[PDB]
Amino acid sequence: YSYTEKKRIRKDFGKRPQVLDVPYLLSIQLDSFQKFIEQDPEGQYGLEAAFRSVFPIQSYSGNSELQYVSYRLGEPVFDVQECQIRGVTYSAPLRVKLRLVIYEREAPEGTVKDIKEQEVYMGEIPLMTDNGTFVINGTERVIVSQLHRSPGVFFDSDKGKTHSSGKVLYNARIIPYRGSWLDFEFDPKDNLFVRIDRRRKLPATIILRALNYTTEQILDLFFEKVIFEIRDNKLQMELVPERLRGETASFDIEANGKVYVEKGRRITARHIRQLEKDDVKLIEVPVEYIAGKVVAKDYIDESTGELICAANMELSLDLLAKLSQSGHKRIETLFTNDLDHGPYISETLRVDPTNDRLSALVEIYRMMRPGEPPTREAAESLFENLFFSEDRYDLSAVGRMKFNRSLLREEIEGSGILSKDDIIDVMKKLIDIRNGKGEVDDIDHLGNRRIRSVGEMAENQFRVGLVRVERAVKERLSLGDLDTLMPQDMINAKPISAAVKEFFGSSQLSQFMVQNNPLSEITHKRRISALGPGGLTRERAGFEVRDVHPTHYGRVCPIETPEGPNIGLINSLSVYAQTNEYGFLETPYRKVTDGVVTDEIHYLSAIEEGNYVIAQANSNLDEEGHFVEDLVTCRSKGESSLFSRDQVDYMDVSTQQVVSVGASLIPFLEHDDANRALMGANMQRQAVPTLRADKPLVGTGMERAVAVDSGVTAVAKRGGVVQYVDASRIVIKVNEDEMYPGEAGIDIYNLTKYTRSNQNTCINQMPCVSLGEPVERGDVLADGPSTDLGELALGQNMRVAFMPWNGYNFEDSILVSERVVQEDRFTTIHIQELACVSRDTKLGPEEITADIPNVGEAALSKLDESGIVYIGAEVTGGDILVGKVTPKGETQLTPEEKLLRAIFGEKASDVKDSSLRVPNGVSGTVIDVQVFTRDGVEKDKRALEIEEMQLKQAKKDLSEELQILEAGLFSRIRAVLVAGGVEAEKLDKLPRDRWLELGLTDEEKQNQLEQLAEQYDELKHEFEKKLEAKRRKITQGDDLAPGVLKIVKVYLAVKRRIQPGDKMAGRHGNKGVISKINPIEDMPYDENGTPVDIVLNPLGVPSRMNIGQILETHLGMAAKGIGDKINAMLKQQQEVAKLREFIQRAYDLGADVRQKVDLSTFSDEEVMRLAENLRKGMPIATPVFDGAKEAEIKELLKLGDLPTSGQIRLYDGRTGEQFERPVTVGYMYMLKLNHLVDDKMHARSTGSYSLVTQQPLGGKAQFGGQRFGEMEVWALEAYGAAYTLQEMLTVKSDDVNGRTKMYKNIVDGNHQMEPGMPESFNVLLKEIRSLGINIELEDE
Amino acid sequence: IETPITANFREGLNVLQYFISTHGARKGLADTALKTANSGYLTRRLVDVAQDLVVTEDDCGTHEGIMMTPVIEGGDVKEPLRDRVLGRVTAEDVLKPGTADILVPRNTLLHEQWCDLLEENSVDAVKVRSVVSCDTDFGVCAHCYGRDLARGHIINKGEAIGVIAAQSIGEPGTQLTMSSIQVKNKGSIKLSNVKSVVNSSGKLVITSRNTELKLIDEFGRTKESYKVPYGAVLAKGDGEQVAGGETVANWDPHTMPVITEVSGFVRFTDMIDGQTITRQTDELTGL
Amino acid sequence: VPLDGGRFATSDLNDLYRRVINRNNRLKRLLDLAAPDIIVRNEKRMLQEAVDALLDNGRRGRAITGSNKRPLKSLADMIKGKQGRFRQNLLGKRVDYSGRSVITVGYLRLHQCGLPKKMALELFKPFIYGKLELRGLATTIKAAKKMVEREEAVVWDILDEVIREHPVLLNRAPTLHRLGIQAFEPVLIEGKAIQLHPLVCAAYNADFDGDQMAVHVPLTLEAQLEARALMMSTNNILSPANGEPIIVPS
Amino acid sequence: IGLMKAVDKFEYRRGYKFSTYATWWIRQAITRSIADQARTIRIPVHMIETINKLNRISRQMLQEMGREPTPEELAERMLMPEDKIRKVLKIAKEPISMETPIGDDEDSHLGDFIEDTTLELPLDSATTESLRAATHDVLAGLTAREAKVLRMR
Repeated sequence: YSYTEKKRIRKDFGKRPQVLDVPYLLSIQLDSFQKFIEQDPEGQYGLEAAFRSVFPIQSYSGNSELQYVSYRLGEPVFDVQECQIRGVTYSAPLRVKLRLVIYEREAPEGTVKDIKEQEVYMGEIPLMTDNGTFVINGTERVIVSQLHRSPGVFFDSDKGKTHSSGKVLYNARIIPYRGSWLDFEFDPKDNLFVRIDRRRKLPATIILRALNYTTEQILDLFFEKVIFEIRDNKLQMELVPERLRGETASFDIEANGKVYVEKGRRITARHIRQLEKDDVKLIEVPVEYIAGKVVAKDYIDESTGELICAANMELSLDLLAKLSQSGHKRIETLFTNDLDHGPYISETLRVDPTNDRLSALVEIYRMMRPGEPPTREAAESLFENLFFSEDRYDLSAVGRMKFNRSLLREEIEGSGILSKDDIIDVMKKLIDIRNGKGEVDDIDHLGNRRIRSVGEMAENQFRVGLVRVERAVKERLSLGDLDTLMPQDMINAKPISAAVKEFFGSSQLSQFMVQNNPLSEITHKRRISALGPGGLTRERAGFEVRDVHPTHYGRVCPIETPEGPNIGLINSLSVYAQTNEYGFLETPYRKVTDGVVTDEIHYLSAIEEGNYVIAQANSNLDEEGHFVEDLVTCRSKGESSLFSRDQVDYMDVSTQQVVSVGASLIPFLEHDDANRALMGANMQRQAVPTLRADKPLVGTGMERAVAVDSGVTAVAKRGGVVQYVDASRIVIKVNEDEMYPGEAGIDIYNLTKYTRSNQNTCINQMPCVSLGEPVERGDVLADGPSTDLGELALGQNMRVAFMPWNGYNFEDSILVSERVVQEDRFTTIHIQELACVSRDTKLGPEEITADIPNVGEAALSKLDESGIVYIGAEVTGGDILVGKVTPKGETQLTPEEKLLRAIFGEKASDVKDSSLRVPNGVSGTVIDVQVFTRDGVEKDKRALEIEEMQLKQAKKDLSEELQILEAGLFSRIRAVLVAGGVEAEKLDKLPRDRWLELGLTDEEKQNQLEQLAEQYDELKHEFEKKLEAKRRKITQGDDLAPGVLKIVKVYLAVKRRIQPGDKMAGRHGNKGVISKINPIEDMPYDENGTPVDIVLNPLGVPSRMNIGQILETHLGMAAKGIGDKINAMLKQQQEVAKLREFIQRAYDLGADVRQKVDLSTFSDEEVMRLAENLRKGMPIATPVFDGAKEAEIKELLKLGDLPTSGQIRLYDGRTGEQFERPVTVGYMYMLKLNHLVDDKMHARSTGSYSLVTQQPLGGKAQFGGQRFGEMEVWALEAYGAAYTLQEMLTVKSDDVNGRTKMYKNIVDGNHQMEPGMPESFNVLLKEIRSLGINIELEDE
Repeated sequence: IETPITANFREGLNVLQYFISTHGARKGLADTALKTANSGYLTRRLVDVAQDLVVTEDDCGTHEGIMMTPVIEGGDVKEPLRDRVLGRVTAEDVLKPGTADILVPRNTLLHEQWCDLLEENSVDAVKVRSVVSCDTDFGVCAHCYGRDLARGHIINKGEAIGVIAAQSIGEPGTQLTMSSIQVKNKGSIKLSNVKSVVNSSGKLVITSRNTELKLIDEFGRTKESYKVPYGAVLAKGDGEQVAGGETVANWDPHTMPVITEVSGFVRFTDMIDGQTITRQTDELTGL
Repeated sequence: VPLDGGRFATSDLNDLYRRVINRNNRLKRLLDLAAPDIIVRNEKRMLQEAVDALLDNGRRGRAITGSNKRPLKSLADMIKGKQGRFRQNLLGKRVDYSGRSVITVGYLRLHQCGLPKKMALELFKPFIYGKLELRGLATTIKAAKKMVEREEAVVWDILDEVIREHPVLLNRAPTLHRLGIQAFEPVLIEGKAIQLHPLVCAAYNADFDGDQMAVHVPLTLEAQLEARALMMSTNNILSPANGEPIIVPS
Repeated sequence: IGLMKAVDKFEYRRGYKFSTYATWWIRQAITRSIADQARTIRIPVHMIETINKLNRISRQMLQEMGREPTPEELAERMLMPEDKIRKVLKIAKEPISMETPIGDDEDSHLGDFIEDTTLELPLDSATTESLRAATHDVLAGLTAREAKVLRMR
């Protein structure tokens, strides 16, 4: 156990031992980007591959070329913190060194005439943070992996498309990584057709003949030969015995001396067996049997050299006579069969109108580019560019591998270009499938789907940028100078950076990263989507791509997915899922060797999982021997059955490997319906962190994993002893065994305090360690936003009673306490940012000042002389955070207001109030203000004071870093003088300055002294430069959008308590809304007096079928009972030994629980600390499918002196009498969901109106009205309320002079209606009238 | 799947059992998330045609309307005449089984009392006034519609009936995502539109397809209806008082006979071998 | 129209009109230049295509795209389909005097709904202005606006009697049938959520699991009378589909 | 159009090929067309020439320094006051659309987020009516001569 494990041990009910630990959760992103970052001179992955795919590039004349040499990523100019502060993308410059080679036509091989070596800069590459996310324009953002159909060849079929016949129309499909697509299709008439890029079907002989293929050789490749012989009197036919497959013998089949099958009789296998026995091959055949066959070769007579019968022609009796008289005994004919070898290709030649390669190319050109006349060379150029050009076609390594594997080829490597052999083999395979041999594959099979991660799309966009560059370099080299041309001035970095910026931020797959919880972080970064470029759409996707394929087992969880229209399109990979080098999901397994389950781990893809049989993790191992039962449940070929011990080949690594991380956090999952488990897992990601995290009493055991893998906590890199902590800083003196001999070896952990989230929630880290206590490597130091001692803690846990209470939990409503409100168990902090921008209007620049017209000094009390609210000033809705004044244009004065001006004499100056105000209903305290100002414009005194505060902070932290670094560097700076003689009488006595002037000796100490002097010179000159750079950077002008002068950012912290209306949910899909707040004395209490603080409807359990909440409630009751007994015996302090004995008895309760925690190794202080930590109630771990049975719960409740049944009698808080029946009450882990009530509260009497159609806007943000849809219009006209409809259509939204007078006469207390013509109809009239068709109104 | 989920939620499920159940869970969830879009489209299409249906008159004075009959067909009665005519208006002087006993002067509101009076008698066919038969131009009349269902009284003029009709039949769209004859109860074996004929065994056989089997109780109303195809064999005659549990009609579901209604010599006429027929003999029976 | 950041925004109709009149002027210039017949024919065909795209972009040939590589919408694209004026702006319309909030349970009577007090002053705000002017409490309407902005006790003392006997509609999207819209007599509650009588939940097909509710206030006497006489939940007892009641306890 | 304008300007006696002379005129015609047209808000040829020079100069600076060109640092290449550079950068705004899909699906265009800042609020109209009534009555409360002189003044 680690040292901080001793401080709180979570009891585990897992039975089966854990063999493989859960992997790092963010590896899918980190490794994918690492492949995009590192340099592989021999490997083809990332930037190297992208450059070598384009480079070298040559000019049109070949007189010059560019040679890529090397590339390097520069140091990022801005760190992530200042990138987020200043709203700039966190990126690093790309520097690439390339070469110039110049060729001259005067010399045949004048290669070396002029060379140019220089380093050119192009593009900005965004970086990946340590936590596996991106910062784009100062906003946190992640790129989710894409699941798309893999490149290669796939075959499909049709099920009832042709209703006339009902046949199955097989088709082949070639989809490269990039380039045009090729499809092969059948017809109901059994003819082969091709399609390029979903164009009109074209006969397949066209694509055959485009490859310089004659009819003879096409027929030879796609068919067999039938031997025809004439012995000057009759027709001799060479028979292959394996050719008469139960057809009808047209003629009387005979042999040398025997006759076997009579005319019009079937041929059974006995005749073929006998033919194989006697071995007779030559058989005489009649003319009637011969006509109807097609020839396989053109024939001419040598007498005159003219054609007799062209190939692919069905010969007749007269043709036979002509061939006989012409002296052609050797005749060859195609082998046609109705069962095994169909004449599909022969029919296709029949339909073919073309005759030679030129005609085929012309037809291809006409199909691809209709209207444009074909050309002798354009046709061949286009055909070559379709599939036989590297630039315009690529299958990629994965595509080539899948192509070869589907073609049953032994080669794995290959070329990304298509060959004649490839197309011919695909066609032969399709023809075989049509005949019956072979089987059409499955489209949504996980072996045919590929995972594309962020590095891959990044490299694709970089390739697009390089293509854009080449488009201009091709002409620049051809037309440019030959000697004075430097490569730098002829390249452009705008297209590459533009493409990469569009992908990073404007693409569909990159979206704002959810930051409500660490769990939301993990489940968003470990996300697989089937949308984006090259993927489906929610409208297009059908059903097959939504349902759970049997191959998802262990790769993609079937529980966690959105419930909306994209239920099947967004998934999340399982806990142990990984990715091939090709991009295919695989899952770990344990090999079985002759009934012995070895611990070595193997990773199998989806295509390899079906070959072996895999024993599930429900099997029991008899001490590394064999299984318990002779017959063991397994799965093979996508189906489950029972197999013996010897048949088993593989074993599931863990029972946790099917569900994802988010769905694994649910305790007692196996007792929950899948429908409710799905919604519970989805709602778990919407929890909101509380003021103080509360550990879940009933957990799963992977909270410790998700919290440290999320990166929101401060984990100790190197073990040591804590030396000094604050609420903001933690320092550790690393132990001597991790001290590198060159540096101080003292670490700094700078915590991040209250910071705005992407969802306006607080992020802070609080130190969970104390002064002077040991720490280990990989150990947590500061708890995250929603973590407790390194364990993820999404919500809180409190008493809950399942009983209907006066209808206040009528339909999934929640009844909540006043006590829970008093102790702030659900109070949350929200951080909001408000921006005030000052621009230079043509009427004059805007100014920020405290001088504001017609505003009382009371509203200005919270502003300084500069017009900015002070830090920490409590502010309510409607106040002025920053006073902004805009110049006012000329205003028209009506007679009455100018009369008023004359009466009172006041004059309105060139001023207009546009100051930033707190939005209504929002109250909080200003925690931070940030001012950015343009370079050149003078800074206000508030900006100056912020600047000097930042300067002093930078100086102080740089100096504090100096003291920390040197306090450890002295272990080398001082010790070198100590080497070769200890002078503690005079060395330590003198100050550190008087240590280089010690006793003189030989030259070795002189060399040491000069090296130390150089080191001190470094120390002197490495640290004033950085202080100067920081000082320059703070005072440097800030680049802003053109037209603005200064921007003021104000951060507001809102503390939000719980109210009737907030969404409360559990971990099992049982959500609800707070109905009423109950006084503490008003709720049910037990005989001990403790009142339950949550009351839940029992009726929501059975119909909803989420039983896991009952088991969780019983575990919560048991755990809190154990904690209560521990706390009761701790308040009296009987003995440390007595506490140790009781804890030890409570830690070994399961029948065969995995862990054996022994307290004899604990010290007295260690035991007391552990008892203190779980004084509030010992926490219990329950894996997803290895949880505690009811027997363990009963034993634990017996240990805690609690009823076995799990229910107790409660007394009503109002009348005070015992309820008729016992009521189940326990502790359940509630969650505070992001669906607040004040964020959804809205109302609008009269506000803004849209511009084109004069209707009210929509949305709470812009103070919009509610949408009265067409369904509600239908409802009103069904009621018959014509007047309500009339006002809802005219005076509410679109009567410009109607709504104003309705306002006026409502104020005058007269609710009279004055209809009008809606403006939305006038715009329609003007629009139709402007379309060219008259529209009028027939007045009386 | 042949292997069932032998376990339950109290005992928990295996990993395999959970994975198997997830198939159906996802199927149902996707069907729910998908087909209600089509349901909403159907509701919009329905409400589009029925815009102009507003009751305009009280009584168009039309001629006869439409017949009404219970749903006794198929099997047991699902909805009787009691609720299929509740709220309608008659079109003729419908009369009780006793002759010349008239309860309605060609139009009345069939509220509960009239339903009780009708079910007390043995009436099984009543002709009520329907919307399709209404002669009102540009709308319908109140009497051709019937009493309102939200109120219970005769619908008053001006109420838009098309919109409520479309809404009512489009609302449940979401919820609806997915050889021998044996008599069941005592009754009279009644054949309607029957071309009766006697077989060789003296029983009754059928030679038509437009005939239906009816079960008539002692009151006279038909209780059960069954279908008898052409060329079937019946073990009982017409108008036989028998109880349930007897196989009355027998017919081969595969063999369809061409049974001749008359008796006489059968000589092979107009079948010449080799041109229209083939000579094939049974290898076991010889007939 | 100008945007806040000094930018601009315009409909694609401006693009289409610029294109058609540019090509029309070029054709007019070409005609007086006695240009070769092939160039004049090309320009006439270009004018035909430009007007064709203006009237209906993706109908005859390839759809003309803008600077964002998306097809420019014609003036026939914005009167047809789901997003056109007919369905998005004529049949279904945004409305005024309305609000939204989460739905919670009620002790309430069948003809009452729990309306948050914070929403009530906003929804009826002109009514408080008028009533408070009539009481003579504030000299001018702007003074009354100041009072309702300060939330003095007088504004609540006016509200409790402004709302009384003034029915308010409640809407729960989707409104499958006629019962999705009902009128309730408001009662003022300290809170943030709409309190709904449990007996009408079955008709609304609403559960208290986070569902929203749209609230509408009828204005004129005819509208209030219609809400009281036809839309009141007391009037809606039997479903229009068939005679069985719809207030069955769930 | 440029080719037609160049055909008559060309003479064979110059001893040059037609392409050399026609290229200049074609380039001028195309550049003028892109100048006048191709923008919702037309900009004179002078100022688009200046913005093209700025784009070229910024590319040249970014090639060497690798950082964005500071406007104060652009004065050295442009040899003109840094206020002119800011004025030039001001008008680089290009109208986007009214139907840019601001949201994630085809349900929220930019046109629905645009407020009509030209309508007086109904409260303002009510205040105007009340002020008119107050002035009417208070003038009715004076002498007739004074009332009529104030109204007619």
